[PDB]
Amino acid sequence: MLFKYIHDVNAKVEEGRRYLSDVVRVALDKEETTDPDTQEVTSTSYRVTAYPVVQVGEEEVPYIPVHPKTAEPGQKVTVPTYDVPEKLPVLVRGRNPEATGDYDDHIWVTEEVEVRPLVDEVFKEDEFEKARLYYENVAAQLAEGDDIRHYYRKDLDREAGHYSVSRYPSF
Amino acid sequence: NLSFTDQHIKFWKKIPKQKAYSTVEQYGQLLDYGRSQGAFVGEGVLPDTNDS
Repeated sequence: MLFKYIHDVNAKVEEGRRYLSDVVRVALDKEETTDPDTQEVTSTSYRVTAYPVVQVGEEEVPYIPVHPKTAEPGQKVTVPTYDVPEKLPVLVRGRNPEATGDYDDHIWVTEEVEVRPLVDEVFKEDEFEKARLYYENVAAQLAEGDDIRHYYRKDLDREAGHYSVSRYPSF
Repeated sequence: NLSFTDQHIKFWKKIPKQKAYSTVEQYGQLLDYGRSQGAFVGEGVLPDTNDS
C-alpha cells in the first residue's frame, strides 16, 4: 500500500448498510502482472479501494509530533491495526414464534451480512496523477463528515450530444 | 447576353443576414440535460447527482 488513510465516521454514517463498521480505510497500491515463464512484468496498474475495517491488534510506530508538541530522538507511539471482516451484524424487526400474549410478540433480531468494498477502481500505469486525484477526492469526501457520494469518472462515460443513442430508455 | 442574370441566384437571397462586429464570432450551445443514470431511489435515500 503506497498510501493509506484511516477515518472515524459518526453514528449517522455507521447506521447505513455500506458502513456497518465504525472505521473506514482508504488505500492506493500498485499491481503487476508477471510472466508465468520468467519473472518479467507485462502490465502495471494502480488500484484505489475503501473497506470498512475492524481492529485486530496493536503495533509500535515512530512518533511524528505536531506544532505544539515536541518529540524525543527515539520516541515511539502505539497505534492499532485493522483488518477487513467477513461479516458484520444488523438489527431488524422480528416476531416471537411462541409468544404467550400481546407483550412478547414483537422483538428485535440480529443477522449477519456480507461485506463489500465501498470503492473499487482501476487505473492504468500512465494515469498515476488521475489515481492520486481520485484518492484525494475520496479522502476529502470522507473528511466532509458524510457518506461517499461522487463516483463520477470522465473516461468511462458515454458520449454526450449523440441524440441517436441516448434516446433509448435508461430510467 | 448568353449568360445568367440576377434572377438565377436563389440561396444567397434567402439565407438570413446578421451584422458582425469582429473577425472572430462566438456562440454557445446546450448539448444535453444530463447523463443516462437511474431515477428510482427508495424511501429516505438521497438521490444521485447529475450535470448538463
